Amino acid sequence: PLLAVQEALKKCFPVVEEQQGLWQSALRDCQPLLSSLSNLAEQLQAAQNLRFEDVPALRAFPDLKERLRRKQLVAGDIVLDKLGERLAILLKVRDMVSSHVERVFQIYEQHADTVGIDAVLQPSAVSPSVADMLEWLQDIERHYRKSYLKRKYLLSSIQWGDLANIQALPKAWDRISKDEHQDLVQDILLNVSFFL
Amino acid sequence: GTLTVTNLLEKVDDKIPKTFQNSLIHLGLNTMKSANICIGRPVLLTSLNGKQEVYTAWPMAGFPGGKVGLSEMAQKNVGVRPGDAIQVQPLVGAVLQAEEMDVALSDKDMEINEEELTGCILRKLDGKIVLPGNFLYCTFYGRPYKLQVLRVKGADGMILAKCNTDTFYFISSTTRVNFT
Amino acid sequence: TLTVTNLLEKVDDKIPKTFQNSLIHLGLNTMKSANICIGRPVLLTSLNGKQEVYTAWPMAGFPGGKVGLSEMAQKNVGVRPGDAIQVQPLVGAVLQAEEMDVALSDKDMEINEEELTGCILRKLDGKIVLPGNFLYCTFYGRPYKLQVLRVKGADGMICNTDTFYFISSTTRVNF
Amino acid sequence: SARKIKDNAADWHNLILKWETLNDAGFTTANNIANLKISLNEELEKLCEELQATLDGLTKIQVKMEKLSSTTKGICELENYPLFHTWPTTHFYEVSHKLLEMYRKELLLKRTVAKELAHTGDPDLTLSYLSMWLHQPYVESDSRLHLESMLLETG
Repeated sequence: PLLAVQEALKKCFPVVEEQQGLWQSALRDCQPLLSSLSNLAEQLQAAQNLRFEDVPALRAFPDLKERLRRKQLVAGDIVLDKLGERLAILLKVRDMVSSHVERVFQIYEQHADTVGIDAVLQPSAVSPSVADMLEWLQDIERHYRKSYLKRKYLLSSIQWGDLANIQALPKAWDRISKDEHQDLVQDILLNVSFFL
Repeated sequence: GTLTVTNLLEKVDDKIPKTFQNSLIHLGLNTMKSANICIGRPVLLTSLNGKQEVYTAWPMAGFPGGKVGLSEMAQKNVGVRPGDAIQVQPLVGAVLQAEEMDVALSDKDMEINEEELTGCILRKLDGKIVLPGNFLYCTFYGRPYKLQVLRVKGADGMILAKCNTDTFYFISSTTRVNFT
Repeated sequence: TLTVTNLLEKVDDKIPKTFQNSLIHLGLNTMKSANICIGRPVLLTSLNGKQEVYTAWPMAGFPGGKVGLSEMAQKNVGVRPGDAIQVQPLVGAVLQAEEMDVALSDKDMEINEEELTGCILRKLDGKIVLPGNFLYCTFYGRPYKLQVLRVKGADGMICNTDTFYFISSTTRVNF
Repeated sequence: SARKIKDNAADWHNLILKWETLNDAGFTTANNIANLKISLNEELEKLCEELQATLDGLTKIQVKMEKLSSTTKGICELENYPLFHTWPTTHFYEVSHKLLEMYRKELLLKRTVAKELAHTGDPDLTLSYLSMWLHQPYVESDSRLHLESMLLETG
């Protein structure tokens, strides 16, 4: 009966908690790498505003521009592959939580013929509602998916050859996070704590 | 249906909703069960002087029965003291969004940048259901304020609320405020 | 002439990723049997007739008398775990390939030849290659496989005792 | 004989390590100089002096590894009239010679960036110079690999 849906929710939530923690640590690692990458791109942007044959000392040298550029790009490539790894971990958490939420909804739609909608709307003393809990699960899956898919189409528009965009990256990245409801995961967790 | 007002025993590091942070009438679990309370739902407060104000109940553990520890500012705006009696009711009526709310300043007349204070009040007081003639508190950069609301108008159509089963209103990010 | 397993999982933090890719793994006796020499390019051949070069390396705790190979190795040669191979310590003269023909993956969704050749040249510093073989690059994660058509040696010079050629910043790329 | 070669290997390792460490310290110094310059005397002077001292430590390292190279070449020649794991032992000299050439040209570039860092104009030169100091743009990465490989054949 309805106890099945209740058990489903009690099962689904702690997963959401731990996954949120993982997401958080991932993005936390992600930040300073991207800072360093901005710095690298700037330093490179500088080193093509010269002629490297119209400065006296450097002149007594066969070729610097080429070798230095090659080294700079190797460093950049390494740091960007680190970012790629982080993005992979993000993808993992998205897919996992989406599968779980879908399982919950499917259980409900399986049973929602003997549990009158009215019984879905009994806010007890220590439990908001099965209704609002399903709603919040739905909203949390949407939040995760949109955040992930908006972070990718930012991180994969990096091309050595647009050295303004890279140098601007960190601000755009940080901004991608200051437009959701951080309270989403935080308050959902709190708000449903007493349910356990 | 009747409880003993105390002062909030505040130590809430992880005090949950980084929102309810303003309404916050704490309670006790069994007290919730007695008065049909339920988390996150509003609740009506009636004083022995005929003043009223509502608040989002919250069952923070670590409290004894009958001690519905309010906040100091509620204790002022409704005029109670730590030990009196008060009437608690579980709100049942409608709850809509409120478009027009007009309100005048206290004697701190410095003519602050109008829309700026609007921005602060909104970004600080989501969900605080209001009534005619109450007081709000939005510490806009340390500098406190104290506002007296006169009339409010909600999208449904009426314009201002003494009993429980009837209209109310609250402030959302699409509310208009007048300063007169 | 030795049997082929799959490459192990005991990768070293040293020898940065780039070279970590191009490698084959061996054991001590495997080194001291065909008398090959560490860090020196080595030739592999299948019975089908696929010859491919790599950089040999003996890894600690390798199962004696075997040779591990990369997944991309097994692909580019066409051998499965348990199969045999023909290993040869390269003793010819290795030189610097001047210019090299390339065949794309032909799914060219607006490929920037300058950028492509830059990335290729970069991620393939020490790499000898014979025609008809293939290359694997990671143009920002999105992988690419390239096919080699012809090779022009330094001295116009287009068997484990012949000459072979690697890549360098000066080598030109043609399509 | 081969014992000396193994010693040469371990010395290569520790020498390059000390190199990197001193380069780190010098990079900090050069940052200080660039900032102090951009902000607008004798303070700057003491700075340049201790930077030159860093360069001299570098030079000491260079001469030690050059001696390493020479002894290796000597043993190479003396083996005229084969090892742990069957290397040509000429290969050894080839390795050490590539290493030496790399690091020596590197030292020259460091010397020029010191020689110029004090009085520079437009800041973009300054960034490019700090770069030249840090990224060591004359040390092809495989070097470490090379060393490792050689280092591998003698524990």
